[PDB]
Amino acid sequence: MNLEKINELTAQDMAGVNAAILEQLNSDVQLINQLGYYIVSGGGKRIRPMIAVLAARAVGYEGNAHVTIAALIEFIHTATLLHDDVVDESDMRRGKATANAAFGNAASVLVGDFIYTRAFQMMTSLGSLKVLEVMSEAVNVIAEGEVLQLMNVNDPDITEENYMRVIYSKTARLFEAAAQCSGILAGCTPEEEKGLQDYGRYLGTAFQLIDDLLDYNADGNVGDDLNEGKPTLPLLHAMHHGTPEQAQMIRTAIEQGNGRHLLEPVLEAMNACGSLEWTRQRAEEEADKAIAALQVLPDTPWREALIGLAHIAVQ
Amino acid sequence: MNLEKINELTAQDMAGVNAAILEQLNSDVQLINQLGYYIVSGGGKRIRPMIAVLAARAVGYEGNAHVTIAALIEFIHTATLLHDDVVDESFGNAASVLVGDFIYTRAFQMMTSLGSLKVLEVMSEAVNVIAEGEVLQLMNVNDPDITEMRVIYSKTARLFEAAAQCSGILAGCTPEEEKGLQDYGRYLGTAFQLIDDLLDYNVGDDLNEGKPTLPLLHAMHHGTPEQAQMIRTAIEQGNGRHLLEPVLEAMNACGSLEWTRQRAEEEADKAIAALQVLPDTPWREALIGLAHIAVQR
Ligand SMILES: CCCCCCCCCCCCCCOc1cccc(O)c1C(=O)O
Repeated sequence: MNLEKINELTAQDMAGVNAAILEQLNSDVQLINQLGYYIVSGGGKRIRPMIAVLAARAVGYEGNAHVTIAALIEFIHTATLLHDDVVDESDMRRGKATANAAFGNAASVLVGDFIYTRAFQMMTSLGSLKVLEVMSEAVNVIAEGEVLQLMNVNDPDITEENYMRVIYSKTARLFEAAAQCSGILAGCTPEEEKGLQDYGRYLGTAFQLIDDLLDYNADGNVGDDLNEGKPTLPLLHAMHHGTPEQAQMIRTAIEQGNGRHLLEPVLEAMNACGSLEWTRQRAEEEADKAIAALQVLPDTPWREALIGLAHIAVQ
Repeated sequence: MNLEKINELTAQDMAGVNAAILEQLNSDVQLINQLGYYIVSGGGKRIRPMIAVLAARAVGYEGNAHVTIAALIEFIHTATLLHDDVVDESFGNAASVLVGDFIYTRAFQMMTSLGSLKVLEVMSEAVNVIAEGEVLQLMNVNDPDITEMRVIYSKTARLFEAAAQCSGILAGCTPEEEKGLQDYGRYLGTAFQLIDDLLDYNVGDDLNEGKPTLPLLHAMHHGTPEQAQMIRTAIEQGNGRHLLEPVLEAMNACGSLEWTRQRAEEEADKAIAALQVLPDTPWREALIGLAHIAVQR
């Protein structure tokens, strides 16, 4: 199932989601509504709400509480962007200016808090304490993960298995929760629930790995990870497999939290070791674990589209 | 029922509150840990959790989930101060944003662990209103206005209101009792913020930023024409830096501080009056005492 056909199957749910997002931008304070509109209409893929919508349909859900959770998921994600952009001091995202470049840091942080607290209101109104517990843990764990990276020294000598552990237990948890809570809301089976949960985790993992490799895929939002010496998978691979010169270069970049001027050198180092392809290969295995976790659910068009999203994510 | 007797009656409860704060705030990052220390060993009289703990007790609660409510309210407060410390071009922005995100999100985890949907409805609405209000205040430095009570309600009162109310709710209190606690928190919160506004002309940021607070507005409406003009243009300019002396002259000569404390006293009486719906206990006596203390600076 290609993107076009996934979009076609999902179109009416996704349009209910678009409506439900725009509905909740209803403050007296216009700055909230305009900054929120600014970011939500900017071309987002809305893959997290897409996964939620699909999962509920994949386990037979007939109502439209799933549109609601998809919308609030896109709100959580939106709030995490607005904060990421302020933290990472970014001026551009997706071709154009960021919320903080356009409106400033304070409004960015504060409209993000509004947006997060609204999603938590939307979630409460669905009346599942279980979903609230799962979702509110996933967000706190992501925020904890950000404070760790900030306040500490990146360990260049992290094991690969411990790197994946960070993704499984923290960075992908929104993807995990998007699928799982949708399942829980549809009264799904415990087997089905664990299936969607593992699919979300694995797809988000695959997605995180591809995003990281794509950050180095230049010549067409490229190079930011190496500029701040961020210890991602492809960069660490080149450090372990490159020449001790390349290694030591990539090492000082991670130790400084600064790899400015280093892009082309690291590209050549990566290209020699096959680091990008090897990351694309690690990602494929994640996509297959996601696809395999779904086999516990009925064979449906919605299941095909989830399987389709996983293949698409790993190009 | 003075401050020290209120502290001793609320002591065992506050020990649980303090432990829950340190429990939820031990991290592998030291900034977070030190924060917990500064909260529990903080300088102030922490009336927010004290109200949360007393509101429950005063409606028959014998459990210990009101300790979680107390803790999470103080988390909400703390995280909102952290996000206020974020600035634009002209403990950095990154750490204020992220540590405040960690704390706010943990507060939501703690709310939801109590297992009440009613509490979560109310607590999630109050925090949304607060966040909305911070953004209003932002729009207000960009376009000042000399109105009139809606800012302080969102900035301060709403969270006192939710703290009293949800504690009531969590003890399965009567709807009458819920309303009395809820109003008690709203009126005490309002009185608290009015007292705080008046104490700022005594560290002094409100005037530096040309913030239209109650004492400054009163002086603009009752002061001589020159004082009126001076104040109006500091508010609309967003800058009263160095004007303290002539503003204080204006406030003293037409009674702006005293009039503000009096209006705070009025709100505190209302808080007390909402509480007469509850049973007569030492817990209610202590709630009543907090309202008096809040409005004697
Ligand atoms: C009042 C409560 C407000 C709480 C706000 C909740 C959000 C937690 C705060 C941490 C934000 C971290 C962003 C997660 O990473 C991303 C996510 C998505 C896209 C991205 O590019 C990124 C990225 O790492 O660059």
